[PDB]
Amino acid sequence: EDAELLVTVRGGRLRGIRLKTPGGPVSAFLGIPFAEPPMGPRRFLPPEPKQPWSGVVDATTFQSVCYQYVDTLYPGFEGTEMWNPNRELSEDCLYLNVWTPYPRPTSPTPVLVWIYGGGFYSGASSLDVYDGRFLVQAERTVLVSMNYRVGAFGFLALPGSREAPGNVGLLDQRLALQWVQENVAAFGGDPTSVTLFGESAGAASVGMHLLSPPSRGLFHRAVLQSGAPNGPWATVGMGEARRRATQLAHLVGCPPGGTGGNDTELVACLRTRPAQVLVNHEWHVLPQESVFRFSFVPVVDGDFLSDTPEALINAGDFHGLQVLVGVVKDEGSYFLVYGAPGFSKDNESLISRAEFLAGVRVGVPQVSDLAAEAVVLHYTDWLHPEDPARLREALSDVVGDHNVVCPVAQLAGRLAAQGARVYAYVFEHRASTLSWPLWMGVPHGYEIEFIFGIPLDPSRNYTAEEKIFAQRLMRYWANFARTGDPNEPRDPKAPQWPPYTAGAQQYVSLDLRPLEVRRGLRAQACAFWNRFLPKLLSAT
Amino acid sequence: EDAELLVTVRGGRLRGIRLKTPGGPVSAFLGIPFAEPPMGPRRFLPPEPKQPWSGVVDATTFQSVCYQYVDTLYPGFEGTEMWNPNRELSEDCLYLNVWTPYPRPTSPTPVLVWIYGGGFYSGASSLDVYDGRFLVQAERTVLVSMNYRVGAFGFLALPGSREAPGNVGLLDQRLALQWVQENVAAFGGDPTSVTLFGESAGAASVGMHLLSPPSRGLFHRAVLQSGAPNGPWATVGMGEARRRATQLAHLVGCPPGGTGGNDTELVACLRTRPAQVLVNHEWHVLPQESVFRFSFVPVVDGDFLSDTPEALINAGDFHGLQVLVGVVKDEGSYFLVYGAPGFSKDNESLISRAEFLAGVRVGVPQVSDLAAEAVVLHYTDWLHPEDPARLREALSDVVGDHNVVCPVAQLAGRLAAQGARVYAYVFEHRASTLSWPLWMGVPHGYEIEFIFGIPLDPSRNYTAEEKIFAQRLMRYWANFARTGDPNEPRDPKAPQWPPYTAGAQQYVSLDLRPLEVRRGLRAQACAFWNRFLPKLLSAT
Ligand SMILES: O=C(/C=N/O)NCCCN1CCC[C@H](CCNC(=O)/C=N/O)C1
Ligand SMILES: O=C(/C=N/O)NCCCN1CCC[C@H](CCNC(=O)/C=N/O)C1
Repeated sequence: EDAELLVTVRGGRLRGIRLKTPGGPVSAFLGIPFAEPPMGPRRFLPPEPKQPWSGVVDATTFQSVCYQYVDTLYPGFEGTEMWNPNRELSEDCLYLNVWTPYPRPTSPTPVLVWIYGGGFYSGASSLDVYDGRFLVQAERTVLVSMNYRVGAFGFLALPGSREAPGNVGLLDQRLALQWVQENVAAFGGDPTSVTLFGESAGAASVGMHLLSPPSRGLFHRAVLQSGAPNGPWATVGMGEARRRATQLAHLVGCPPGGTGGNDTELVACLRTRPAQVLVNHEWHVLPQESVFRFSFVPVVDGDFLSDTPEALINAGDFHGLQVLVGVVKDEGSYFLVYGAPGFSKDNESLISRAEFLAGVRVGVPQVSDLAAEAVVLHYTDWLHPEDPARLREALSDVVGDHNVVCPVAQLAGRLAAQGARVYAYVFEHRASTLSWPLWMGVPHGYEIEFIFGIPLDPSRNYTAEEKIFAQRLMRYWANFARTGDPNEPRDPKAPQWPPYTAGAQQYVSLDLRPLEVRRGLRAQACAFWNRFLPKLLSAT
Repeated sequence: EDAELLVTVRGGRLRGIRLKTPGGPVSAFLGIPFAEPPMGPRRFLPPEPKQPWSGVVDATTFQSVCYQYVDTLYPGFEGTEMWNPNRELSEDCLYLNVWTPYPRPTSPTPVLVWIYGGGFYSGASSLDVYDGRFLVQAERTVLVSMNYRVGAFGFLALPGSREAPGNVGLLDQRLALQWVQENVAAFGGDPTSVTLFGESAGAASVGMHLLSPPSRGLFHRAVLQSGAPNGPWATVGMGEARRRATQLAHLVGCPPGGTGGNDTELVACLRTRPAQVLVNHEWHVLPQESVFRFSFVPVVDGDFLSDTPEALINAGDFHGLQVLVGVVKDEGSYFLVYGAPGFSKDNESLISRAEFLAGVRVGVPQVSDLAAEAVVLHYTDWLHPEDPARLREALSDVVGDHNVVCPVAQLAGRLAAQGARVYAYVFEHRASTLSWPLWMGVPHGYEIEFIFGIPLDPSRNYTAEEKIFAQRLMRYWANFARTGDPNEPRDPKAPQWPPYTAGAQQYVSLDLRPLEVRRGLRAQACAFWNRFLPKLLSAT
């Protein structure tokens, strides 16, 4: 029996587990309940705090994954199945995990809180690439990661009603942040040095917590990897969220024809359906004809968000806030095999021009035909307008710029010019173990394994360069967690990472080569999306 | 007695003059009347052929310049006054000039026919930079240049009427071409090998002869330098030409206060006014403030042009036609000192972004606010959106591409893809004796002095390399006159000039360095003007 694997929190006592690392052990507390299981009549409702428990809750294993769609596009394929649930599904899923070094930190230590992505319809804290044992061992920090309700169970919204207010999946993350405020000290973690970091929808969640006052008091720094709240995929209007919710009810037989009708009989009917039935009809309510659109996302109800994320970013004071932000080199390549014609991970996806013009309508949905022409103009090399290899990478940029890179640069510039110290990066190393095809370059999501030190796992066939490279990135993230500056507070030998400003727009390239400063997060392409495209669609 | 300077033509006898070049003499016949003076009741009417004359018409000096506006922006400045009239103004101006080598060619020789530019409101064949004395000596060709009516006298149009049909200045050029068919043999020139070459509005004139069936039978090859018939300034609608003609009549007091204003009494009132009075109100016919918009241009009437130049180029077969087109490196810089805010030839024109925004409306007139913002999008470096030097060259490209480079590249593409062998160039040498400021680069029109071999004039301070460079250019132009191919037929040793195709889009840079092949006549920028902007203006 180790005295360090025993911890008492406000709810009760826990028994953790000792994880091994090629550089020393780590104490892990996997599966801590932080809310009452949102089951039965509590479905679609905001979370309630987990009531205290007698005895010693076992905290040696990941708990269940929240009910979610399982990707079946490429069965057996590692590149897709690494994001699928690796524990069984359940609505009883509101559990968080806490890693802490060995020996336990004696003085208060900075805390990193991870928020998984997955388009607000999937994801789990238990995925092998979110293993925090390597980041906690090498940098002596405290890492926390929670599970939040995805899909309809987390974001079905009948706005105005109290049976389904929406954004309850965001409140789940908030409750885990409130839990960290009250209990991370028991693990050696400093509740006054909390750094949120998430990827994709997780990064969009981090941004929505920057713009929600009740969440701002629970953390002090932010890291948004390949995502932002102002993206065209991360929010939905009240009327549209109502239309999608009523559609889901109809697809599962609600209301029982004919009874109606009001929001209180609809949610009551939805609460009687098995969870898998609700998931079986999730991709069945939206326009049905576009990659990158997710059915149940955060709604702008006026509650969690007083206004749209774009408005709150513009009219917001960000002094005293430090933000690390960045993207990958090829954000859109992995999304093109999910509907874009001519694309297939098992060939070269050398699309024709007809497929390119059709792929733009799928990558950029709900736009006028005139607006589609402007995208084709901006993204065509008119010296080689029919080269398949160039058309493939253009559509990869069309989708990458519209969904990730330009919503991120817009946010980053607006933050720096309004008081926030901002640092920017672009991940430009393709893992030597990557299972996706070569033409996808560095796809969306494949920087996470390096931020979490996964190359240090001796069972994985990573190179010596990637091992040293992962240690560099872990120091960048941890230094930003400790000081708010990814540069070491003393080392002048390592190249300097200059802050990102709305004018200079400086960022660094993260790869095996030393740091290199560059200007412009695709400045030309993003001027089309952020500046010109709204002016057109105003004049339909 | 030198019987060389004595030539008889179908109309009578002429006596010429011997001009000296550093490499030999040349026989010149300057001032040959090819039409009855279009004065009195013949003003605004199509030209009548010159009736035969008794005696020996003197042909040793240039005749009068057609009545035209005189540029007074920079008095005494070489850069502007080199294009101003250098003979007395008169409506008696329909005269042409013929240079021929000494000794006179015995076998038929190919002939170049020059059509001067000047926005259809100015220009004259007598300008020093159009001196054919060097092109004829060095290449043993026949050069012919005529005068045509400009301004209201050449292009005032009350369409459909008999008194002012319009395009009579283009008919003046046609008449000089029919005269070349009937009399060029007398000078040693082959009427079955005549190649038109013009610049700016002259280049647009050459193109309008390709698209007019009666003119097409009078020449075999075409050269268009920095101008094309499909430009936004080269033509005007039928109803707008009527509006401009009636406005000019009002400004000079026509019709008198109390009489009707039908077409036959309007022109009768215009014919009684002194020519200088019509010229003094030519620019008040456009109340709009805009660089590059000229008051009286060729009208699309159905007579000289059965449809618009853009329509005829699209539906035309050009097999058996050799074309040589090209532009200068900085087409629009010469015109920004003519109304663009913040621009002055005597400072650096480091304009502010406000001035760049205002200048776009003046360089691209008659476009919606939504269309101007698209131009600002395409032509702004968004990493340096306020750098004055970059904004200056941006506006220089905006104006140069909209008015010259893209209408030409559009024409060059449709020609090659429909039968015509096309060669393309970009003039990139700035004259060592150029008087315009350094920041204008190679302005519009400053390749002409090298095509005409003016650097060989011993009275000028050109460099030795410009002498050799001018000789090389004259060889290209004459070869294309003989062969239809600017490359020397007896030499694979020199760098080769590949044709211009609608796909490869190859051109060469003409400068002191040897030939260099490049691809794309500013293809990215021209896709905005030729492809997207019509789609934008169609949806209003
Ligand atoms: O990454 C992303 C999206 N980016 O946009 N993943 C989306 C996963 C796919 N999804 C949407 C497309 C439709 C599909 C359901 C089809 N399933 C069947 O069984 C059909 N039988 O006809 C679920
Ligand atoms: O090359 C180009 C075209 N670029 O578009 N030249 C344009 C010809 C110049 N023109 C501009 C507008 C009219 C103005 C006449 C005013 N003259 C006065 O004396 C007024 N006193 O109030 C001179």
